Amino acid sequence: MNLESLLHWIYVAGMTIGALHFWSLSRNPRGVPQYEYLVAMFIPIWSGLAYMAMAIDIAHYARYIDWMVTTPLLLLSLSWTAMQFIKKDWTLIGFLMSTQIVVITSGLIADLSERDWVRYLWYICGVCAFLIILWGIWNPLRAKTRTQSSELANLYDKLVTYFTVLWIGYPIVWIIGPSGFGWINQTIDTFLFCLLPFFSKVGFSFLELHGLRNLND
Amino acid sequence: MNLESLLHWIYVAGMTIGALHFWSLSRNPRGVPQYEYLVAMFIPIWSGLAYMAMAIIAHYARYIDWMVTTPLLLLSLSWTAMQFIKKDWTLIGFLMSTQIVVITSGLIADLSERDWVRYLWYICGVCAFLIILWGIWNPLRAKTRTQSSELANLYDKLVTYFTVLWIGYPIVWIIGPSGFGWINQTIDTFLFCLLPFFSKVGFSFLELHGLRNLND
Ligand SMILES: *C/C=C(C)/C=C/C=C(C)/C=C/C1=C(C)CCCC1(C)C
Ligand SMILES: *C/C=C(C)/C=C/C=C(C)/C=C/C1=C(C)CCCC1(C)C
Repeated sequence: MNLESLLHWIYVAGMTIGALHFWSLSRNPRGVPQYEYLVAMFIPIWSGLAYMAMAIDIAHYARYIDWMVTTPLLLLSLSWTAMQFIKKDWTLIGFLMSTQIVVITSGLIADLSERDWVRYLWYICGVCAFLIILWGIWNPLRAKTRTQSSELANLYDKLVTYFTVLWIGYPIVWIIGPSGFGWINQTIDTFLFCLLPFFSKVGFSFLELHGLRNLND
Repeated sequence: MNLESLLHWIYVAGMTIGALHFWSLSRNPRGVPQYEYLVAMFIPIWSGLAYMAMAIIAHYARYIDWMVTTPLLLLSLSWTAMQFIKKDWTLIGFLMSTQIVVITSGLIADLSERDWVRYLWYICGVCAFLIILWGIWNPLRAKTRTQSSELANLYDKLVTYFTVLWIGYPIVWIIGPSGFGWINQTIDTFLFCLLPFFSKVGFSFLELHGLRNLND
């Protein structure tokens, strides 16, 4: 077992404990609907299985297949929270989910590219889609909370802030590592791509679910 | 000049004449707002330039064309569906983004070494495309039911035409060198010249003349 494998196995253990936690919470719901629990549970399982694949073995192909599914589901969870006590705006949800899939596919195309100028344009394409996500979660998604209580609005702000900080991390780590400028080697890059998603997948959903449970009482 | 190059140049001239026509119509608009003309003009210009580049993976620029023109085509279709009502921009964005997923999936599929990987990405693109088809036939179609039956009937003809052509793309892809290889690159190129002509000039021609005739 090499270092990358070990980091991946640790991440797999992390996902496993978070999903069990979310499962445990789902059994004593405290006013939180089951669909929120189930998505919160599915995210780390999907990511867990993708990382397990890498642990058993372009580099880290499975990382993209993880993101293909987990990142729109994370936006779904964020969107459910913003609209917790109102009608769910499904086309807004759909907008955010699909735009986020463009970010990931752009990243993958970028990483599959042999010419540097092409690689970076696809990266920029990914960043642009990501900027639309950030505009989306800070403006129209955020305005949905204004018709609801300030407890919910405050919870959202905390969640969207935590969400934003972590998500900005991905394009940065991508571009400083072997896929981009090569300022860091693959093993350190893998390490950051374990630490960052643990907080995005377990950390975020943990704050989401506990926030919603305390808000209900 | 070889055969594909000639086909791409004929396509360029096709795009050029379509773009001039729509520009000409915009000067006597008949109640059709300028933004609909401008998108109708932009589509074949973008496509023409991508094909011009090709005339001067195989056919990369074909995807870069699609990256832009297919969501713009969905923008036009949407504007038509909501011609005499408030624009549902989140519905528009959903269709536009989902359509970009179709194209990026298509490209990733075409970039894939392993066959099983190629085909899964193809399937993913087909799934996103199925969601587009559901979108244009259901929530987008429902927008027309609040408006006049003349508009509703026009949309019905337009969405049918739109749907028929768009189904051709995943077919032409899979039967050519990117898929099963039932047809060579030259014939594949020929189809990828015919189909877009009808999707870009044909559809916008029917959209614009349909809306103008509806207003009188
Ligand atoms: C659990 C995993 C998460 C939340 C991953 C998020 C990943 C991103 C926000 C990736 C963004 C990228 C760009 C904005 C530019 C292209 C490169 C990507 C895919 C790393
Ligand atoms: C002017 C060009 C147009 C309207 C192109 C449309 C292209 C498609 C609808 C392509 C669809 C595909 C799939 C559904 C599966 C993946 C392969 C593609 C990209 C050919």
